[PDB]
Amino acid sequence: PALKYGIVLDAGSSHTSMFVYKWPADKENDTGIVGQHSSCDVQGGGISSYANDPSKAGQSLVRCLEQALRDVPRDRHASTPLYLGATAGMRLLNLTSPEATARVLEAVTQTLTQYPFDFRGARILSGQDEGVFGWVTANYLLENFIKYGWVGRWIRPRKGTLGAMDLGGASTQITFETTSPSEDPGNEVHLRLYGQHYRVYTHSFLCYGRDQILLRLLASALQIHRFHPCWPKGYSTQVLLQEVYQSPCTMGQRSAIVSLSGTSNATLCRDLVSRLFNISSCPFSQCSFNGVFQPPVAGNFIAFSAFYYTVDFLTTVMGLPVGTLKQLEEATEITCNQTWTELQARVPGQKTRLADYCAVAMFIHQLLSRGYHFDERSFREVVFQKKAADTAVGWALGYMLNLTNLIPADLPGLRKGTHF
Ligand SMILES: O=c1ccn([C@@H]2O[C@H](COP(=O)(O)OP(=O)(O)NP(=O)(O)O)[C@@H](O)[C@H]2O)c(=O)[nH]1
Ligand SMILES: [Ca+2]
Repeated sequence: PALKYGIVLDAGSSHTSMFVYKWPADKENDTGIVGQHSSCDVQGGGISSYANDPSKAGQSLVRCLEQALRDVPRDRHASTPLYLGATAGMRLLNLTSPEATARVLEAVTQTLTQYPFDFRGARILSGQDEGVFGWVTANYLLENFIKYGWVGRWIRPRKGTLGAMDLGGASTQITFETTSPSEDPGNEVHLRLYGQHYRVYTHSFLCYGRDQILLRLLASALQIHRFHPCWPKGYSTQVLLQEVYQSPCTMGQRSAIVSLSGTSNATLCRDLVSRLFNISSCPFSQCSFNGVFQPPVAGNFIAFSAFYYTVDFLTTVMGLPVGTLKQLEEATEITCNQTWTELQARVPGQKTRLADYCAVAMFIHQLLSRGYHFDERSFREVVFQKKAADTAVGWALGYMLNLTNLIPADLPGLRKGTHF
């Protein structure tokens, strides 16, 4: 049972993770065959957080790369491909300073080239890449690309695919198979996988990741209220204004330090979040928001990353159902109305992120209902999960599959034309 391995470093805005994948040498073009073998969480921030100290970006990777030498057998190092892909942290740094961006990419490249893996490059993914590759990960792992049935009796229509919603720290993606006509080339994706054509919609909303949304709501609370209606009553902190306004995401919203306190006001919080979504103009037949084309959502979806972490909080810590859009809205209201002592009574251990759940839950409720136009019928088809077949869901597996060429466009010998 001879195995091959492959490695991806996912260099997100808030963290870097390393995934090591393994697969049998001679079944390697089978769908769903590649699985996660191990992973590692790099300590500290994302590589973009070393914008002004680029050499620390390369050093941040060492510990996880030392784990990869132990995870992958030594005789396979030389032939195990290694990739780094970076997402919206580096896309935002690139708007601010393409030179500092280059110096960070150079430092991670220098570090990664000292290791004995087959290093295939450090790249910034486009928004489209990031959305499509997570869609391919989820569907590959759940075996949605198998042609179901047998000769003389193929299931029709073919097996549906799972849409993907990824809430990262600095951008959010929505990607799904659609029968609707394309109206914007930047959203239009055509894939050829195991002999089949998939027509796909994708969009990445830069600045609509969790950390950037929190920063925009804070900038907005500062300007409109001088209290934060999404923060819990009893919670307060010293806000450093230069950190609030240095993001490309908040420059458009412009004393070194101001005290700001929560007020547990679910209604004002909802009003605050609503201003994130411009619904006033659409140059297409229909839009999601901000003038962006989007056909009707359809089919099942998996919502992972911060959709999952936030729903996990509402169900596991607050003990509240989130099965319907109306329950998610009630759960957000109850969470937002909690005072800071009440929220802390529920969380015996570390309290990081605790003051932010109200704002994040509220954004997610609005994003799904107002931004993407899910309703009770389509929302019922959404599941919140972060893992499929023992593999973390994300873009890293899909990316690895594509660059290593492990998903054939067509089946061998076209399977004798038996799927025509
Ligand atoms: O366990 C966790 C880990 C991360 N998070 C937060 O979820 C958000 C999304 O995390 P992520 O690792 O999917 O984002 P990312 O760093 O890959 N950011 P991007 O994908 O480059 O935009 C972040 O704000 C992170 O702080 C949790 O809430 N709980
Ligand atoms: Ca990410």
